[PDB]
Amino acid sequence: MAGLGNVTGAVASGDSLTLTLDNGTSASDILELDVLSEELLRVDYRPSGAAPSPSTPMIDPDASWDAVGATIDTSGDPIVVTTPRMRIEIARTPARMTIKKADGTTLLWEPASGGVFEDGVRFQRGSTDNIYGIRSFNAQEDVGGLLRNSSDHPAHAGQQGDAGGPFMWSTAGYGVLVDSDGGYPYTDTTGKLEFYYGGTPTEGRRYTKTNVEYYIMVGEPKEIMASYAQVTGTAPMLPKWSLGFMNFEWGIDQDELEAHVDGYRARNIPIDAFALDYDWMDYGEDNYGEFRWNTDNFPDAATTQLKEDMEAEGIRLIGIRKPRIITRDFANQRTQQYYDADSNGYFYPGHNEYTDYFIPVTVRSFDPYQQASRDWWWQHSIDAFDKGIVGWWNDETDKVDSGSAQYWFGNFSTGFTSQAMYDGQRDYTNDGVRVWQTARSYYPGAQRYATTLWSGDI
Amino acid sequence: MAGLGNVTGAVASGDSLTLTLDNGTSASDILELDVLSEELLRVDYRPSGAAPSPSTPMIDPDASWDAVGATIDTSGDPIVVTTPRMRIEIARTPARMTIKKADGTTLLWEPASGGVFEDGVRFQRGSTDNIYGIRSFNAQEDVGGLLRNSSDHPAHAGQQGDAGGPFMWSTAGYGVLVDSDGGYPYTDTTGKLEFYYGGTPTEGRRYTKTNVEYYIMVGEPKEIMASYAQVTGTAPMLPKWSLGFMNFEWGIDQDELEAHVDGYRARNIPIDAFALDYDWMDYGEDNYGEFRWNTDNFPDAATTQLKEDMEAEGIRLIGIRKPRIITRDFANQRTQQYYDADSNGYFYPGHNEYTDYFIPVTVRSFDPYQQASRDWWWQHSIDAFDKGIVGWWNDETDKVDSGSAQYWFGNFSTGFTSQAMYDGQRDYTNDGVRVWQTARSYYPGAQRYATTLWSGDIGTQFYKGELFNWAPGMQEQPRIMLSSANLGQPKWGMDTGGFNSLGGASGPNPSPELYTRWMQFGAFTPVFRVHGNYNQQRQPWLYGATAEEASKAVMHTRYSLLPYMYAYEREASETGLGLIKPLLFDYPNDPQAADYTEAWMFGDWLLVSPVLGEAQHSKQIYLPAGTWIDYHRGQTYSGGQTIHYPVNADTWTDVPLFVKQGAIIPNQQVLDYVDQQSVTTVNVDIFPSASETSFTYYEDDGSSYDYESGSSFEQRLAAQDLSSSVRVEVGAGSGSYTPDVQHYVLKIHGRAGSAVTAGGSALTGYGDLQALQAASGSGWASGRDIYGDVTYVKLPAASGSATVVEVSGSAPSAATHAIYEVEDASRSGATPTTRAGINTNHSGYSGSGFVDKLDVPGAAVTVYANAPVSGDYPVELRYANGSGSAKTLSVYVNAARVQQLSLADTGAWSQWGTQTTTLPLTAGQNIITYKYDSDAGDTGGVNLDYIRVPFAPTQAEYAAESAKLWGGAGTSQDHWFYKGAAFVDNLTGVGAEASFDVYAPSAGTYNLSLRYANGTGSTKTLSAIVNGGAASTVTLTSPGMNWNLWNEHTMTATLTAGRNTISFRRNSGNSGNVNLDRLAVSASAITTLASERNLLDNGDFERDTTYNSNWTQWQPSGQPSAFGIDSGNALHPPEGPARRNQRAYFHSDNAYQQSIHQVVDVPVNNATYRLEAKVRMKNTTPTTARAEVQGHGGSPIYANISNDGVWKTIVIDNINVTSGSVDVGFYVDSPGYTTLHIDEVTLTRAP
Ligand SMILES: [Ca+2]
Ligand SMILES: [Ca+2]
Ligand SMILES: [Ca+2]
Ligand SMILES: [Mg+2]
Ligand SMILES: [Mg+2]
Ligand SMILES: [Mg+2]
Ligand SMILES: [Mg+2]
Ligand SMILES: [Mg+2]
Ligand SMILES: [Mg+2]
Ligand SMILES: [Mg+2]
Ligand SMILES: [Mg+2]
Ligand SMILES: [Mg+2]
Ligand SMILES: [Mg+2]
Ligand SMILES: [Mg+2]
Ligand SMILES: [Mg+2]
Ligand SMILES: [Mg+2]
Ligand code: NI
Ligand code: NI
Repeated sequence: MAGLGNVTGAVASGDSLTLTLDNGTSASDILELDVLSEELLRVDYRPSGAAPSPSTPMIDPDASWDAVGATIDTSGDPIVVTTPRMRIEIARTPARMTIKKADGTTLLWEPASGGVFEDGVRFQRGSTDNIYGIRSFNAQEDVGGLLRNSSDHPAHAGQQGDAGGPFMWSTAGYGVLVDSDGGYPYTDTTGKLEFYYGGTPTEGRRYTKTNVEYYIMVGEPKEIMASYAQVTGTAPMLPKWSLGFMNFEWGIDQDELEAHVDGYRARNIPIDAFALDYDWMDYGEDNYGEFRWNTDNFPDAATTQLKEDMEAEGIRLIGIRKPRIITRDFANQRTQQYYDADSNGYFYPGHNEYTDYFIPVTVRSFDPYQQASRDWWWQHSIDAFDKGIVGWWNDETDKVDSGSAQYWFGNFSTGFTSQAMYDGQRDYTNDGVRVWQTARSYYPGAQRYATTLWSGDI
Repeated sequence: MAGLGNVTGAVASGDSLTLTLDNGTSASDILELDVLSEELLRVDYRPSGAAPSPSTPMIDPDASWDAVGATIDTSGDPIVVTTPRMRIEIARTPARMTIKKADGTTLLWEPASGGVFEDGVRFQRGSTDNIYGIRSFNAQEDVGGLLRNSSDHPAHAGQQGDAGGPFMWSTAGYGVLVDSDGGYPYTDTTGKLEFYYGGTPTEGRRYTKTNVEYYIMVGEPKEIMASYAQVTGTAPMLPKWSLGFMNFEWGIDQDELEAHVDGYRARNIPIDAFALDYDWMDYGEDNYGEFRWNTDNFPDAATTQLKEDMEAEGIRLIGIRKPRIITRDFANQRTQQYYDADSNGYFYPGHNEYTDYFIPVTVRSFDPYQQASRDWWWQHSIDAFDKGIVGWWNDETDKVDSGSAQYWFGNFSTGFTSQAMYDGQRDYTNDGVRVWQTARSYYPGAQRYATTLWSGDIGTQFYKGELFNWAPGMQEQPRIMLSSANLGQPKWGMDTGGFNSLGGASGPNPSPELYTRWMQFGAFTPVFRVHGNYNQQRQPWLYGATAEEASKAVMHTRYSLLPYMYAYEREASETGLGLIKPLLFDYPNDPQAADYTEAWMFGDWLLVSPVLGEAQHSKQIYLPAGTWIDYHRGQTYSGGQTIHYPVNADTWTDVPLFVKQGAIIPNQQVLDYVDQQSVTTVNVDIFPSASETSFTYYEDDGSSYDYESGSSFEQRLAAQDLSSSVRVEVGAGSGSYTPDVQHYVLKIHGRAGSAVTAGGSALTGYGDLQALQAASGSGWASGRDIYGDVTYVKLPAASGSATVVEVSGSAPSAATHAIYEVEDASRSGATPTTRAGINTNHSGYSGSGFVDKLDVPGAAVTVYANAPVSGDYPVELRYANGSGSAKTLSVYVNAARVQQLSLADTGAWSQWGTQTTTLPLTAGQNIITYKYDSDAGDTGGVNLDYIRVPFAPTQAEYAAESAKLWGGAGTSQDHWFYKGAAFVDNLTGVGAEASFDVYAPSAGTYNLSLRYANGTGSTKTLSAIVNGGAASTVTLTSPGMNWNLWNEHTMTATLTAGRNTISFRRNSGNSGNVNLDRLAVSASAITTLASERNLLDNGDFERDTTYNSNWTQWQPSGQPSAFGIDSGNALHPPEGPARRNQRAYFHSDNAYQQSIHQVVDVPVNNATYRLEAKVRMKNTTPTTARAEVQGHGGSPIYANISNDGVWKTIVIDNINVTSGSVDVGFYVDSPGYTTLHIDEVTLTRAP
């Protein structure tokens, strides 16, 4: 894609420079440069001078900087912007930016083939520079290093511990940050440093930008990171207790919590917090159960008592939250939280309701191949039979499929499961009550034990 | 591949033909043909005439046929078998069968290239014949047709509605059925009709067949199907009601069932049955709930009433069954059905426990992007916040993964979810309560709303692929952390211990080793947390005493650093930079920092490199430019190099941690939690460099956003090492918050001054740190610590003006011991109110007090004491005992019970005595605990004032396995009687070497003793090279052909002050081929080390169980062994070892006898020995359970093991050996379900 055309106008004003570029039409492109600090430049490319789109939530909406008093020299070619820490040259014909340290060392530049354009930014830099940022690695991926010297991974929040963003920087002394909702950073060892908006990414895109808003940082890594935090925001201070040890736990009630806290305190093992999983809340219930303390697990959470007794033992409580609501309770009724969310439009766009599980049970497959096993299986079924179960719906005699658990039953499993009930029932009733069963697999011989076949979860 | 050979014999008999086939050998192949009916032939091929295997359950075991009266003509070629319906021809040379209709029409034949063979059957037939059978289609598959003319799908039962089998037939008039457990039918349109047993199928194979049994059917489709049913069985008649309509239903109770039936009957819509899903049974409950009627859903199923009433309405009931049992009740206890199934072996082979769910819920994602939605979300959160949820664990803000639901949240979802709680909480509390949150993704901007990042559902393993490949482990985590820091999110944490295992939540916890190393690592990361899977536990005491004590120790280090760490929390609010950073932040131009992740910076002044390797004996640590000081061991290293760093794999006590030149490190007394009390003295450890460095100390309320409007306190601390002095500036206080800190105690390392000034005034000098601390007003003192010379300076904090302190001169301390006042140490006990205490109510004590309340079982005090090298340290304990008689306490070092101390009466509670005991300390931090261990026979009941630890050992030790190995030398556990965690072997090629880093207090001649094995039967040699000097020959005799014998080679060496290298190497003239274990070093004659008293091999069961030991075992003939060795981490909750990683166990579900024994020759005969062990026993009380000592010259000695469920120490003292040997052992006689654990077994010379 083509780079910018020639500079037809250059208006300096304080720490800002507004360039007008020829595109062959009556609506010229505008490139706005703003020197935010001595080592931070904001660039805004507006194709055909259109008004800029709103910035994404990457940008700190309250950000402000002191005046810099940069020198802007439009008198010749290139146009030159200077601070005590950096020198920016914009060549006039065509418009191309070169970023230098104040001492003249070239850091990065827009190549003759083209730099900024309507879908992103394109720089060239030293081919041996070490690049960082862009992406991290999630809990389901191969885990690489810190270097990003040959990267085409997209910029995204990701999942399962991942982190990412349109932020690419170098120990060679520069950083680039593009305001964007996802997109496609690209680097290679010929020295390319690029970023493309591209098509709608996997995660979706809810903030579209017609303009291209980006930031160039100059300095050592700590200076680059500080400038990043100026643009996107610093972190508020967390409570001091959050520097302590925390025990997160799923499967826990008030008595167990109290015993855990006593175990730590008795041993003089420091600890400041417990985090509670589903256990803390009435997840699955009506009337905002997923926001409400579970007083079956935590009786003293009926009032402020649990909070205060734990605080008196130096323990703060953290609770798990899921960004979703229960739309049908355990009794299959629509919930109050559903009606409120649906009438106000509070559901995530494109996300429909779905069935999910949350209460685990631990199980293990039995072996119907053994006569003794079959005898035991029948013997424990007699009471249910006497009280009305006269047909045996034998489900899942074929294959387990649960997370990492992917166990096959052997070819005679249906026949033998069927045999357990057939032999047992015939013995028990003295051949007086016909056997009926169904299974969802068949292998030759299984028919001897009075079983039908059904076609599974169609 | 080859077919049958020539017929050499044919024996007709009724409807049976038996053919003998040439195969070149004396054991000829046999082919039996049996005419079962006029249109059904059985063929049994038996390679080499071996007996046939049992038929699979395919075949009807009771099948019977009437006599056929077939004509079998063996007089010619081919041999001919005929019935009215078929004609079977077998050609003689080679044996090939052709099947024809009686009228002569050819149906199928075995081709020349081969028919039947050892692994299946191969036929040829008309290429245009239509083939059927073999397979059907499941509910997850593309659904084809009926034709099987080009089929290579296996024969299997399959899943989800599939059907299949080794049955292939044609409408051209024939069928083939093979008896087989799975297999591979093959057809193609050249006319092939084949079946191969093949390798083990996906579904397994439990019936293996050496013979090939198959059936040939002739006729129209209905005759073929009838013949199939003769062989495999007909179907019994189902109840007539089963021809009716049936309503299956999930989500149903008795009232709803009755309504359904009424609905059908009112409308005259016929129906015969209802089938009930989970609803009918107590699935999930103990006592066979999955076989029991659920009387909450179906009250009238308490009796036969429901059955009878439904029968009266014409309804039969069907119930869902799953071929599995619930192994855990809803209180996480084992179920009765589990015990019955486990003890009888009723589980499916290869199927382990797993996680199921059966109660679904319906959910839908919320949109945090809308202001009104966020307002709503917060409003409904207020009540939980008021009742104690003060931190928000915002899970799954990234992606949904549930069945057909695979939805993504957008990049700003974590930021917006966080904003909801942040804006809401700040508004509701009027900026009065700081927000804390965590999420498992990050995108730029999210940090504005007060959220950390955690690394998701990581694996419980050392690294990706150690145990499983689908999640990373511990070693990957530093790369994730530092990648997050590179994106501007330094507030990062992980699930220390791991979340995921093979088998889900029922899968194993971390091993004690993994848990310990992970805790050490996590303590030097920003957000320090443990987090297991459902119903898993991550409390440190569950992983054994090493994990408990090592975890506790590092946690104390972290909490001591609260004032250091908290300044980085503030720094993140001004620049975004946080508590950790990769080395490349400080060293942007160093190529060796560019991708470095095995170490990182913790604040500005500490470089940490946790031990992350399993069984790791040493580390290669890159130190970048500067001068670095070992935080725990005290030595200095110049920067710009990779150092070899020895670690003690036996203790797990090392966390490699290095102080950066210029460090200024505020620290404080250890609290149980951050605001437990006001801290009025802050220590500031200063390691001055030639250039000025500084650290701005910071306090605020810890709690509100008042800091944003100036309500905080700071003071800039700065230091510089000058030509002949050190200068420290404590700047004027700044800000409006009144801090708790009243005094700083500056600990200025590297100089013990003769004068300390401030503002034209020399400060008052005091005798020691204790006297300085007790003084009000300013002062100084000097001393020695692990780093060397130190000057202490006590000054007021929060003055309105700057103080400049100058330390000049050099007057080093003559102190020989570090003193640890136990009232400043860690006090513990069995419960929060039975911990050891502090008191001042008897006179004569040192420091501010002494420790009392060591008189309830389990009360203890623990001192963390640094040593520069491993070795023997005589440690002095000051105590008072006014009880009137001797009292006992256990002394533990690095979680091992070293001795029971007998502390004599001192005359009164205000009169003090000392007891000195030689302790085996390891280089770096040591955990020294004095404890009332009632379970080891201690009495307790003394008061303790302090301990004194010498700066230098009486003699030092260096492990060979932790030395720098080169040229092929490696570590090993494959011989017996080594010391520590391993030994060094493979000193085989020229250049092979072990190089030790040995420290000396002064230049001079030292004694060395090298422990080595030489089982070659002749003398061998190495060279010794001291500080790169001239090689000297080390001549190493052999005691014989036994690599389980170790000897000492004694020698001397000239050493310089500080670090020396001593290498043992095969130079070209040397023979090599010895094993090295340990180098001992002393200025005096070397005696037995305190770490090497144990005479048993693998007494702690710590050896990798791949390798054997001097332990033997016994059980009764015919009984399976009840004995094993493992970590106890597979259990929920874990039942760990007494120390380190492993413990022996005896266990069986059924009645059993079991013993283990070890025999050792003692070094000194006609002398007294002592056996000690840790034992824990639970569940069923056994008839007998005891330790045994025998073969020593006297009659057997027994010590019984009680059934208490807790670790106890068993002791057999006064073993008077006159045989030269002792046999030590453990024996159990149980009726079933006695579980005994055994650990830490020692046999030692008794004083
Ligand atoms: Ca004391
Ligand atoms: Ca060793
Ligand atoms: Ca052990
Ligand atoms: Mg400005
Ligand atoms: Mg566009
Ligand atoms: Mg729990
Ligand atoms: Mg309590
Ligand atoms: Mg409730
Ligand atoms: Mg017959
Ligand atoms: Mg055809
Ligand atoms: Mg075979
Ligand atoms: Mg229903
Ligand atoms: Mg009725
Ligand atoms: Mg019940
Ligand atoms: Mg008392
Ligand atoms: Mg030991
Ligand atoms: Ni990613
Ligand atoms: Ni199939």
